[PDB]
Amino acid sequence: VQLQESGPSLVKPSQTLSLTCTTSGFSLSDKGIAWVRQAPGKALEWLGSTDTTGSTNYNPGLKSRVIVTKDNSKSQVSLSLSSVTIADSATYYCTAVVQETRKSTDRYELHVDAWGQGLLVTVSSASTKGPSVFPLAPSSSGGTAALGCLVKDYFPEPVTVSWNSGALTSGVHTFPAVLQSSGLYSLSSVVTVPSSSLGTQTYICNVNHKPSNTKVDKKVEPKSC
Amino acid sequence: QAVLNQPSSVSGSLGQRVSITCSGSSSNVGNGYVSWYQLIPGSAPRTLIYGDTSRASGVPDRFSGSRSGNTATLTISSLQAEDEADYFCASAEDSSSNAVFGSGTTLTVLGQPKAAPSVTLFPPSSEELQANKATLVCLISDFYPGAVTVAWKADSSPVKAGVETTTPSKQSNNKYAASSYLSLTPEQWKSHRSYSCQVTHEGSTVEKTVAPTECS
Repeated sequence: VQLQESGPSLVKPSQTLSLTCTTSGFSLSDKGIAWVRQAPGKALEWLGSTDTTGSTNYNPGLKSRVIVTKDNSKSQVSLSLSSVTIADSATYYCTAVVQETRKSTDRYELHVDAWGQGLLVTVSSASTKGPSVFPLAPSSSGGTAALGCLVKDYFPEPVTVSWNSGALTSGVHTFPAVLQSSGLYSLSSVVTVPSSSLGTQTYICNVNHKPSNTKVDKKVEPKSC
Repeated sequence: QAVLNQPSSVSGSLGQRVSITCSGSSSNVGNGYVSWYQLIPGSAPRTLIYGDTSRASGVPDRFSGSRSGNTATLTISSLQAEDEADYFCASAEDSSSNAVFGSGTTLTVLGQPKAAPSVTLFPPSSEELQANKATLVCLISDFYPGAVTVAWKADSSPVKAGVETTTPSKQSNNKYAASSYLSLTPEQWKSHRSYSCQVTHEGSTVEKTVAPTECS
């Protein structure tokens, strides 16, 4: 029931991309696990599974670059993708698959039963850079006020933003990032709250940029002047 | 990588029926056991159909699959707003350990009400200005259809330099969001009486204005 991907968000060209899928809620020894990736706006691409059948290289690009293994002692399935290029930038999904030969003429049965959330991997030589975080103060509206946090000039994706350590979820809207000509990303998260609460409620945005081990807690408050 | 052939886009109106095709050779689609997946932005892909015609657990009956030779079809009846998504087919090829996916078909559901964008505009923070930088942040939400154009004004004059605007993206309520950032020097920011972010949607322009005299 759980397929948790982990691994680096950034890898340099010519290096090996190593991801891990930690499974839970079923017997790993008795289920196929496969890696599927998707580049933005492109077709899903099969990488490999824990159970290979036949004997052919049905993909010149992935010809002998993929290794998938199972570590039953850790309930983990690994992916190794060697000699990466920028073309290997994509979201990588851990999946649970059904693989059968049904037959008499052999017909091949393969479908994904469950999908992980996916892990974004950027292939680039650029160094990681943590964001600068700035408060977006609520101004002077139907009884509600909008406050937010600007998460400026980071690389690579992704960034996560929570409010009040996860206690505040209603009215939160985190916007997809813009990509600037500098190659750095910026995004904003806004929370809509009752105007009356501004004098009795503290609002803190929790920004986490894993690739740079950057964690910032920024208090957002009305400003006077 | 081999790819199965799908139309780039399909459309159907609310309450009506739409068909999405998946075409391949006798060695993939022609072997049967085509599967279908629904990709909604921000969510994990969802399996809808496997084995040509079998519905995955949790999938209502108005999602149905069929196959005629080397073309398989996903049919969605009683279309609703939440059906807007990208739909991908798949099948094994030559072995049960090798899958080929389609290129994906984006479904637009017609007949939905137009929704005008809501705009929130933030001036540069005092912290950023202290860092000798200035960013105006224009946040645009709750619009449908998913296309806007953004224009920035300094007082009443157009600003072209320093503007970066995102593509529109689906929210969780079937509407779209976007953001636009104007980068200025602190000197430029303070040298004007106001800046405006003007968002045009389906021929109607909504705006917000900020001024350097406001507290931030």
